[PDB]
Amino acid sequence: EDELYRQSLEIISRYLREQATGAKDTKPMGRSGATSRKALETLRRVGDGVQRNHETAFQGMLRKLDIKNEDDVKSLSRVMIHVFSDGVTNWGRIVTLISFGAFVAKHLKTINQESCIEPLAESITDVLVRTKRDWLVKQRGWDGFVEFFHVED
Amino acid sequence: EDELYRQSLEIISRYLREQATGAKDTKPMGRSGATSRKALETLRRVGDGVQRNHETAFQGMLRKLDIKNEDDVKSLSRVMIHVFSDGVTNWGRIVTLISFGAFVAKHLKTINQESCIEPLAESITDVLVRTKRDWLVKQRGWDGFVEFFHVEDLE
Amino acid sequence: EDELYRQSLEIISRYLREQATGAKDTKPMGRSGATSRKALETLRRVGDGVQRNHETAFQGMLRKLDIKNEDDVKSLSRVMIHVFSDGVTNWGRIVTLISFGAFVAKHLKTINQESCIEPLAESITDVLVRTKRDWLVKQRGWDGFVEFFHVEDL
Amino acid sequence: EDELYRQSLEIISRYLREQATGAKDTKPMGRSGATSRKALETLRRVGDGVQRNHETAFQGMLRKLDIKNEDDVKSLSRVMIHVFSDGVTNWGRIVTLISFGAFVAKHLKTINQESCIEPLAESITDVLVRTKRDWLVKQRGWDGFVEFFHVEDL
Amino acid sequence: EDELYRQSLEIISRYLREQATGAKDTKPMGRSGATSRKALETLRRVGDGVQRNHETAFQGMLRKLDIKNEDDVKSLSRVMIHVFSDGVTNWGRIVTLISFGAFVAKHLKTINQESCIEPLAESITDVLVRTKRDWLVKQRGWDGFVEFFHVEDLE
Amino acid sequence: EDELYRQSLEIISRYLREQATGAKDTKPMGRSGATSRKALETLRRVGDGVQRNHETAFQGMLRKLDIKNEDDVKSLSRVMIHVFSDGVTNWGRIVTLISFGAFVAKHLKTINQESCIEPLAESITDVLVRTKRDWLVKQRGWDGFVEFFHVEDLE
Amino acid sequence: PGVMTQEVGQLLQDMGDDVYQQYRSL
Amino acid sequence: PGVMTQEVGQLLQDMGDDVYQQYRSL
Amino acid sequence: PGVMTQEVGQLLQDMGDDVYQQYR
Amino acid sequence: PGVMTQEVGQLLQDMGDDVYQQYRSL
Amino acid sequence: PGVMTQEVGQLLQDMGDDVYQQYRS
Amino acid sequence: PGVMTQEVGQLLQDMGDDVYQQYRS
Repeated sequence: EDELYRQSLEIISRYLREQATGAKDTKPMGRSGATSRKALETLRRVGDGVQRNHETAFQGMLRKLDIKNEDDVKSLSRVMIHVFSDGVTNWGRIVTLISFGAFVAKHLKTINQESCIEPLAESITDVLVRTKRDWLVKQRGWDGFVEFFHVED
Repeated sequence: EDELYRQSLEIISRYLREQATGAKDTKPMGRSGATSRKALETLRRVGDGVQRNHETAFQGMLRKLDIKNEDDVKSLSRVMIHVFSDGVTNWGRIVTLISFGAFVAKHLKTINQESCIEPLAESITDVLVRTKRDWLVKQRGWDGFVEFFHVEDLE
Repeated sequence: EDELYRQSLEIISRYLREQATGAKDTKPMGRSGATSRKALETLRRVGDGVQRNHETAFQGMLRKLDIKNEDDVKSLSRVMIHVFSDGVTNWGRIVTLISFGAFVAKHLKTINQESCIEPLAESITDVLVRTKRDWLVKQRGWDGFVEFFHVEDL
Repeated sequence: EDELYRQSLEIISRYLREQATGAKDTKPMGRSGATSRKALETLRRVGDGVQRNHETAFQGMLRKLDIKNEDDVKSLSRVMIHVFSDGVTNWGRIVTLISFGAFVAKHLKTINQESCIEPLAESITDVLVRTKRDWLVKQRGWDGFVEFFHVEDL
Repeated sequence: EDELYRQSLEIISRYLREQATGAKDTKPMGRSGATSRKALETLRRVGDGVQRNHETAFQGMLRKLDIKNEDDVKSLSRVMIHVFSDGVTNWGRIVTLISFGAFVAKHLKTINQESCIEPLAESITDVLVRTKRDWLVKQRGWDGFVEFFHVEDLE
Repeated sequence: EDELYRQSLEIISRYLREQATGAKDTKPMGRSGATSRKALETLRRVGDGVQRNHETAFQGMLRKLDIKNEDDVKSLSRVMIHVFSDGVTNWGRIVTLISFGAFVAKHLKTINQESCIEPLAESITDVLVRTKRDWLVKQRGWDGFVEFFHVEDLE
Repeated sequence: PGVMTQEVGQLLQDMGDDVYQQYRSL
Repeated sequence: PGVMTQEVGQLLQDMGDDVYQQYRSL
Repeated sequence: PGVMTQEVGQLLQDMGDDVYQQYR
Repeated sequence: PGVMTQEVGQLLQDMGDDVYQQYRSL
Repeated sequence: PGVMTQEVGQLLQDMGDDVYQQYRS
Repeated sequence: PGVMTQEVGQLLQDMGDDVYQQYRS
């Protein structure tokens, strides 16, 4: 098994799920729960921020992508890969990736395609862990995620 | 008027009473109900582990405290303060305090002083709430208690 | 035979019997009559005092031991051994053990198990003699017990 | 506010604390993290290395100072001043001082004077900022500290 | 065969065990009763003084040694040997070792490990006699100890 | 044999040891040393005074030497020989070599290397006896030492 | 457990020692 | 002292921290 | 398991030396 | 009647320069 | 190792001779 | 003297709690 994959999927799926349904399913998490929950709180804060910032734009961007069913999920994967196609990796792009993903999740609920929400979270989790694992470990995984977006109080 | 104090008192007093009677009382629960019951379950499992681990040491420690009647409960309040006097606070120290509090509860039943059980749980709740309100809220109360001692895995 | 053991049995059995019964016996001893009688009177004085002092505690302590019949009398043997489980031995520890024995005897009568009183006194006598006989002979037996608990004239 | 002070204290206080308590802590930092965490990690690497390299000498040096309580903390302040007395300043001298502080913190734990640890961290944070603030901000503060002791292979 | 060892173990055990008890045992000594009794009285006076003075320090020092039971006794022996590493032997170091031992003895009662008190007194006696016997004979044994700590009476 | 190496080592070692620890130790010197006790008194009187006068300089000079373990004792031997390299021998140079040796002894205790102090006194005694034995005898040994530094007082 | 002999045993130890303190010659 | 709050408290501290190390997310 | 042997040892040494001279 | 702190300071002064010279620098 | 020896030795000489002159008379 | 009701009460108390065990859940 892969511990980093399990944690990331848990965090991303829960966020996309709660962004879609509009609830909050804070049940017993994984083994590294403290990190996961802090990361999810950070994701709630920054993610919503990015969304309210670019919601108008996201609407047209997703519209242009024309996502109708699970076959169209591989189209999001191409978009995700293309984001990092300049060799550059940082937390800004990563949180934006997940933020757009949450926007797609709501759309999937709107067009009655909630079955595609888990494959969507999987695809997002994949491109991060399958292709950017080295950077993630260097940046201390999700610990570094929370640290980067910590402000302020 | 203080839900945190009420909830904390319930969990701890439930633990101390049932540890003394020996009878795992299953009459749940109260307001929050869910979290409170999950806290009592976690307290049982983890606490009994600590009590079994340090049963030998706990016996001598309580012996030196010389707790006979109601007035001696005040002596335990002083101990609980010394547990945090180094400024360090964590769930490990808090739960061990409750585990030892439960050990005293077993003892109070032995010397036929069951009437001192409730003031014992109250004194524990006092120190924790009076002196660690901020830490408890920052750690999200008894939800951060169940979150910390959570064990799962294997599939 | 064991002269020290036999006198110890008689004294402790007498005390535990009359404590349970409620009335002192008080039939004359009993081989070495003088000392044995003085020990019992002394035991009545100090022993009742210990019971009156620690009665609340004794009730709970005995309750936890769950004594219902003669089979449980043997369980009290492990307790009596523990009272000395540190080498320490004095007349106070001995008279307290006997005082707790009298308290157990009353409980036995209360639950209609008077047939366990006599084996209890034997078990008490056993532990005292078996493990600390060398101590007992050194403190001059029951003459020393009487001497230690003698309170000045006036 | 002295922004360099809250950061410096936080780093030095955290190091001394985990060195004394024996087990390193993990809590997130204050302002944003990143640098302060990098400084603490660096301080662990270099500092523990310094201690292991000069543990024997530290034992006697500290013994001579005779630190028993919070009153003796002031004596340490004069030791810290003497380190930079010749007008010379470098990252090696700074980390060695903080390393000695961690060694002192362990001693304060050993003699049940843990309440002196935080005052000790303050006194160390004091010396650096008070007399060497210009030098500190000129070397980019703790970013420079991390840069100096950077050694990475890959 | 070693009268010095027997008398030493006797005096040290008597002091430690009674410091653990919280009350003094005055019963007669084995061989030379007068000397040993006088040594026990002197050790009580000086030893209780040393403990009251360095109580706070002793608490942390023993805490770091992490004595839990009999298997940790040899850790104390290593400390005792280290007390004489710089070559200097005197009564101050000796009575402080004994005083710290009595402090360890009280702690042993606190954690319900009173059985380790005899091996504690033994190792303390062992270090003194195995490594510093020549010194002890030269200082006239426990006669010198009493003499050393004898205090002026103001006539 | 070599009665002169003995006593010399004794006087120098006594001085270096006592300057390190802080106070004095076993007073009865062995020779029998009335002279040995005189010399130790003279050495501690004159030596301390010299140490106070050049404490500033000794610090830098010793720091320059950089002594940190037993292998560095050899570097001190080289310095001592260089003091007599001009052919001139007197009590002023000899007593100053022992004062500086005492200053080193304190330093070795500061860096927790007290075990080097005895090999240090050994090297100091070595140089003086190996290279200056005839002069010592001709100047009547430690009796010529005390006689030189004896101040008339009077009155 | 299920017979705390050490517990009641230790309690009797303290009580007995107090009794010794009460009657001993001062 | 005659009231042993400090020793028991300090003992409880170390036992608590051991528990802390036991269940803390490794 | 105590790695404190030298540390506690030297602490007792200094304390013992202070008891010395208090009674010397 | 006072501990010389220049000595301890001078030692730390020397040790610090060695740590500086050590291949963290140069 | 030993890189000094000298300087230190000569310093000790003069101090010694000063002490020599101090107690000479 | 006196009728120790406290003793009989605690006796009934334990028997009662055992009857609970025999018949509960």
